Amino acid sequence: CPLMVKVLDAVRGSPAINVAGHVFRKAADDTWEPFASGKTSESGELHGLTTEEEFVEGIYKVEIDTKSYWKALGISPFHEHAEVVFTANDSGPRRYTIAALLSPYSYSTTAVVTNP
Amino acid sequence: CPLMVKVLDAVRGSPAINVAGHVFRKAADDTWEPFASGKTSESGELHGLTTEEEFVEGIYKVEIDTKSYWKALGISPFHEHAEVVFTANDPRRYTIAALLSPYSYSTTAVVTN
Amino acid sequence: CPLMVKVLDAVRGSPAINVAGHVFRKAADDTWEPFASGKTSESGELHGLTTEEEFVEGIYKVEIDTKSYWKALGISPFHEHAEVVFTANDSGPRRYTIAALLSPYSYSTTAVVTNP
Amino acid sequence: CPLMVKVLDAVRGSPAINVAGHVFRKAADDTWEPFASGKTSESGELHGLTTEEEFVEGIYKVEIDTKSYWKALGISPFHEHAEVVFTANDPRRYTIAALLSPYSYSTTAVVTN
Ligand SMILES: [Mg+2]
Ligand SMILES: [Mg+2]
Ligand SMILES: [Mg+2]
Ligand SMILES: [Mg+2]
Repeated sequence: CPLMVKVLDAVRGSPAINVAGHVFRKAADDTWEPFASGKTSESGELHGLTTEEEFVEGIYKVEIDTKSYWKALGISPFHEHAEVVFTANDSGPRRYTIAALLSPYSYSTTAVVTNP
Repeated sequence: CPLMVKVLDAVRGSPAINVAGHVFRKAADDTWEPFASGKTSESGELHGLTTEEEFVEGIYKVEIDTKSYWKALGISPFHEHAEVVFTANDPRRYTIAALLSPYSYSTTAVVTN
Repeated sequence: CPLMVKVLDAVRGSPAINVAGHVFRKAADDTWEPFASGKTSESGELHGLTTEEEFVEGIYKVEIDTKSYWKALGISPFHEHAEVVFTANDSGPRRYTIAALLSPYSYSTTAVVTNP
Repeated sequence: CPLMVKVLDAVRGSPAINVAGHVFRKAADDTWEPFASGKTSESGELHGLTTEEEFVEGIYKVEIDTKSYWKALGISPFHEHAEVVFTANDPRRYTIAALLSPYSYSTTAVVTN
């Protein structure tokens, strides 16, 4: 799949399981249209969000519901979510892994971009 | 000022200077209304964004224009921007720190009294 | 394998390929004894460093030669290396993934620890 | 002072207070010789570690006792400590920033003139 999301929990040293992720694509009228969504697996991965044919050029937003994740663990975190906004496939189709590392008051996000 | 932003450059090991940051407050219709903005200083800071009286409880978004920063340095970046969305909750000072790399960023909140 | 190392390059958005990694284990006389070493693959992973039987309890150090990595890319980085020091298998055998995210003047390291 | 250390806590969103930090300088026989140490302040900083005259070129190691910090908070940590090893190279001020989580840490150098 050309778009995968991987989420890790920096407090427990584990995948972040059952984290909701929502993908949006910017429309011609500048609004965020829903594109795909899912939940992280026991491996912290969100697989199968899209296909090569559907994942056209565009500006995409991945919104990870980190607040609900921490709250279910008893923690009141700082952020409402972690959101990653990027232009995709501008120079041809690529494969994107969005990795997020979560702490209650901090997160990091990194992209690994590869050419199929 | 109850809200400060500090931006660092992980490639050059320096403050990220002249980066635009925009602050928005969520409105009743769930749209983002402009609240404050500025350009980071020589020390990578956005100062004077708001006041105690203005910075009431609510959901705020800080957008840092990282793409224009990397484009100025001649380095191809991944993100359009770095976004930090949080609820302000009543004394608390909020420092939003952002550490920038072309294909990665981290953001941390230091909330003090 | 109970000990894997994964290294990512935050400048290029890619695995960090051909990075040397050296593992040491603290000896009874408090010195760092060599334990294993290797180089990251095209996937940025260092596989096969040890075995379940050999990876006993102890204090381990993973030293990743980040300086040579950046230098070969034309960059003079801040750090001599990234080194991760931890107690392993204190409550029974575990599987450890040491992930490192590299920038010229910054690195992050995270451990994902799982129970087989 | 040409060398400052700042430590932040990513779980509580605060400076990491009362964290011990030790600075070592590599000796000719490749051993680590103690150079300076302290405990972080209320603001998470180690100040006054060295002077311009003392802080000559060489390889330095900063060891932050993160394990004792997390143990004080009652949180099981992964690392024995956070270690930052670097060559000081001739005006430059070095700020070593460390962002701590129980199973993760990041360190960044801000080098300014
Ligand atoms: Mg085109
Ligand atoms: Mg209230
Ligand atoms: Mg025992
Ligand atoms: Mg010289």
